[PDB]
Amino acid sequence: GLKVPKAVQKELPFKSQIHQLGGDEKKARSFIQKVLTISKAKDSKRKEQKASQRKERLKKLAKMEEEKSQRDKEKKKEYFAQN
Amino acid sequence: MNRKERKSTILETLMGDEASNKYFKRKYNEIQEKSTS
Amino acid sequence: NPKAFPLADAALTQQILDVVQQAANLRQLKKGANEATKTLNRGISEFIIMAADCEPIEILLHLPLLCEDKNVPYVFVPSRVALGRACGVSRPVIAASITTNDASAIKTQIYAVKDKIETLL
Amino acid sequence: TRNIPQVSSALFFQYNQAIKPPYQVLIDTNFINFSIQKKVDIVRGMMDCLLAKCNPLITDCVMAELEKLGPKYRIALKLARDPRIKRLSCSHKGTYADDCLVHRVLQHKCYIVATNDAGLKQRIRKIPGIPLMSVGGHAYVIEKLPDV
Amino acid sequence: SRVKKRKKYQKAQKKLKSVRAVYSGGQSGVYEGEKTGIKKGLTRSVKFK
Amino acid sequence: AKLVHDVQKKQHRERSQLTSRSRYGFLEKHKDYVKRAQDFHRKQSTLKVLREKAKERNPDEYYHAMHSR
Amino acid sequence: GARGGAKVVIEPHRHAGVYIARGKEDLLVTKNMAPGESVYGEKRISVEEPPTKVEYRVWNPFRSKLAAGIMGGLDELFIAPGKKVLYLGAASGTSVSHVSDVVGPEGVVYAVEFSHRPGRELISMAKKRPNIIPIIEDARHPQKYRMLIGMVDCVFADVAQPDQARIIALNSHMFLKDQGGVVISIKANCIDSTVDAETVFAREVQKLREERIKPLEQLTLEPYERDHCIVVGRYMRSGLK
Amino acid sequence: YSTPKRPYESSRLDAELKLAGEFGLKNKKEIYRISFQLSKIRRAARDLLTRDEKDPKRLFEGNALIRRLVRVGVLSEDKKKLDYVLALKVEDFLERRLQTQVYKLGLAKSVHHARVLITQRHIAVGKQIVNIPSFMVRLDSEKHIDFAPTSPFGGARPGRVARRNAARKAE
Amino acid sequence: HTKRMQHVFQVKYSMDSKYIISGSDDGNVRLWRSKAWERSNVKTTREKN
Amino acid sequence: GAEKALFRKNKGRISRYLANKCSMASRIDNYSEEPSNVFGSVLKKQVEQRLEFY
RNA sequence: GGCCCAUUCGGGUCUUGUAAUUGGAAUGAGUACAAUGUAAAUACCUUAACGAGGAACAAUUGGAGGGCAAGUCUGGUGCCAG
RNA sequence: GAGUCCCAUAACCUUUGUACCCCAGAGUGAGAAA
Repeated sequence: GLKVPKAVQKELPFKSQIHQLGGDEKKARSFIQKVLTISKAKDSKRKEQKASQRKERLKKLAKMEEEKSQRDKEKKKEYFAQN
Repeated sequence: MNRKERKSTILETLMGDEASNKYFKRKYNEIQEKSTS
Repeated sequence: NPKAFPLADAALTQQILDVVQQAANLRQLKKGANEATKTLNRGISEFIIMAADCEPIEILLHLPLLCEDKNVPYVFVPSRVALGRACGVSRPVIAASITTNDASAIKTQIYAVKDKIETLL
Repeated sequence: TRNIPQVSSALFFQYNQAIKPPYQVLIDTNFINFSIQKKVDIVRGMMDCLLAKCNPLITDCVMAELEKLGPKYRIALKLARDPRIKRLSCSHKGTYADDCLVHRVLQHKCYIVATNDAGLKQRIRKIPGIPLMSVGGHAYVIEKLPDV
Repeated sequence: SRVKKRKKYQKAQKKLKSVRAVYSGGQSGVYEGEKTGIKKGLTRSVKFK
Repeated sequence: AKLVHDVQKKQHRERSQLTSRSRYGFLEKHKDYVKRAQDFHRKQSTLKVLREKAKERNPDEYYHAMHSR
Repeated sequence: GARGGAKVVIEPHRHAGVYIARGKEDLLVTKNMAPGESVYGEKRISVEEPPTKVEYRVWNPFRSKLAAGIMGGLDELFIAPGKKVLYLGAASGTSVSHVSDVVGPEGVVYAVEFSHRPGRELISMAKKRPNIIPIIEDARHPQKYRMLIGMVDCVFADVAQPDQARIIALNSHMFLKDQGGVVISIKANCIDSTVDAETVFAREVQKLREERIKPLEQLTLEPYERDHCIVVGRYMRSGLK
Repeated sequence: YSTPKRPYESSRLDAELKLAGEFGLKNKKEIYRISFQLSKIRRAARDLLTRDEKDPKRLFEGNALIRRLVRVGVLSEDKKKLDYVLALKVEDFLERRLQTQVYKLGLAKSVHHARVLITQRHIAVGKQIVNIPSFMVRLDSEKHIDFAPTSPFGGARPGRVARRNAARKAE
Repeated sequence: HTKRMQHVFQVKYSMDSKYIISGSDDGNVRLWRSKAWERSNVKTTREKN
Repeated sequence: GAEKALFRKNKGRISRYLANKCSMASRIDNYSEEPSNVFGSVLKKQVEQRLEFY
């Protein structure tokens, strides 16, 4: 982690200063820290999965808008060709 | 359930099952191999 | 007025047993009261056939209570002895039920009798 | 209480298995006018285009719109009142017919919509599994009807 | 082509289930509660305007 | 994929560090460095603001919460 | 799953008088008018509260269409605490008891049924529930039991006939308040099996509209039942426009 | 058969997807063949409908048509009117294909199992072994669908693989 | 008047004198209040005064 | 009645056998406005014949 | 974990996945004792024996996307872009 | 100074003893006897 020099740390204004049962229960407390580690990792893997398809999605959406953007241009060439 | 199986908390009923605890011990050990890497 | 009610006439009984006798060939038929009781609670029955000459008739009058609570059509017919002959079993049958399958080869026949049955009720 | 409408049980993706003969067609105001222009009977043409019995429906809104048009379109009003045409009641204040037909379609998925208005046509196109009917050339045409 | 279409349809039937619930005979056995949760703020009703 | 063979589209395997150099560690790659460079620049950028943030500090600034902290 | 000696977290639902019992699974749950027994063998919750042992009953959607309607996400359910309810089609207490649970002791449930065999059970259940009056009578002729009914704020109908719409009109006209609630369960096969269900669903809606009922909502009862919906409306005598 | 007016409608494509999957059709060609027959029959019924009631042509041709449609089994006995002919859909004909009856009668547990059994010469209608899955069964023919006598499943000796494996077990 | 009425051919007063019935060639029989500002509801003695 | 042994391999067979006769008897009593005991007598006699047989 | 919707953020749904192992049946192309067929003969039909797990008894055609190097080329405002 | 107000008149676990049990469950559905 970043370590701010104490000379920089000292001369800062007020707002932003860096601030620097056993037995069964242990098996039933280590267990709770066990499961919450599972859910966070599972969510983080599902969440990052979603962003991957999002990048794919915005890309496949981007090739349709350009086709939609371009084809409209010719329609306004033939339309105003009459006018 | 058998009266012995009923417990005063879900965690006790959950911690009673053997299949679930084995699965977490295996899976939790896997994550540290990724997290402590 | 009679406990066994409504009772199909000579004609309507005719198409019913024809559905029953074929339905046995197709393994679509549950035969006898306890199977009739079985199907109603599981809600897999089209409609239920009951013999009106049953000894005693009250042995099967529980089924209409189950049947109409589940909104399942039901009917009575004169002779148990004929139903077993249709049903294909070598003993009399007092109650029978047709199980639910929209993929059955006889959906039109069953629905045809079902419609008449509803009008009778 | 955030709300997400369920997709109609009648629909398999873009296919409406629910619609079967005979069909229901909701009639738009322009559809009468163009029909008279092309000398195409309302009932015969539908049954010709679709090869099925057709049960046309005119709502209060479109009926109001026709009879708003004035003396010039009294013929359209008369044809619109043909007894083979059934009429459909409405319960919303506006006489705007375009939105009323759309609202009915989103909600019930047996209805064909007979119209030529370009504005209406795209919207019903966006709504999934709604056959679109129009009069073009010398007879009617049905676009999103798999059975034809 | 037959086999390929067969896998296509059963895949599509699966896809149908995700976009909407699809009838599967009702309840079989004891009622085990709603597998996946009841969402309190959710209505799926089509509204009459 | 237009007018391309699958042989045209073939996987090239990643070479490893020399056994003579095994002690020092893994052989970095372009992907590895962009992690190193990005992390360094982020830290320098935040440090950059803090220094500028310190220099323009007004010695006469008063916020009430100093009596507590 | 929802096995006896296990425990669940019971919590209020959006519709007053309804609860969710959470756990490994969730359950739609309503508090018991009559603790200590089940009307149709349903599952029950018991909580110790200061200590009195209050009981709740689990609600099975596959047995009661209304419960499945809640679960499909019905926005408005007029059935609520302290409200008079007219339940048409009271085959038994399978659904009526739960409706009686929602209204509470202050409210009442007017249960209507025709056949005699189910009514005997309805009578038996209705007795243990003082807020329930079992009106075993034909709904097609409300004038027969107008003597026994006053105003009802919501009318619910599970009656399975081709001619439901007319029945709803008469009962709504005689007994329902202005701006009152109406909740109709529609089975396509019973009304018109020739045509697809979805067509019947629109057709009944129009019958409600000409009966001065502005319908508000319709929900298909998938996956609990096939070819069904609950239609919710408001009885606006003044004007549906 | 004839190609449709617009083969590329998404609703259409989903239509053939559902039909082929639920009936196990090999390709879209069978669907268009059945659609062609349905178009012809419905056009004939339409033209008859145009004719005046009690017209001798209308009466005679309509009666013959409805009787044929009853015999093939598509049109029910109680629906003997040209309007119900006009109400027909391809699904009714496709039900009448032999695959569907082999599946629905219980001889086969799937449309594909029915297809293979039919093309494998295990199915007999009366005296005739039918290996054409597109065979259209009538009401009378429906009840006579059985296993062909020459089939191992129809009363004959075990197939080649059965006796071969039994032999290899023997020594 | 209104667009929707095309040619008045029959006009009648409601027998209570409170409404006007009009019949035009457009095919619609319309009802009108004899006094547009008046309302058919029973009034309180205060409102009546 | 399997929790308090009301109805109680050959022993089980009578239990399954007798349980059915209790079930039918309940039907006869429950829906008869004024049930009699004539059927109960012969139904019990049928059980007695089965009891001797096993 | 899979899947659906959504420009956006996000939202919605639940028995799924195998690029894992394994079992016994069915039979066609074929190869063929034959017979039939025919002026004769081919072919068709019928029918002994053999004839399937990569069932290698190894149908195609077209279209949309990826990703990989101590590799190579090109423009630049490092570490980028094509 | 300090939770009576969750029955130490009790709950739970362990040992011993007594009496019974080792079938399916949303039970299966045509054999059995010879």
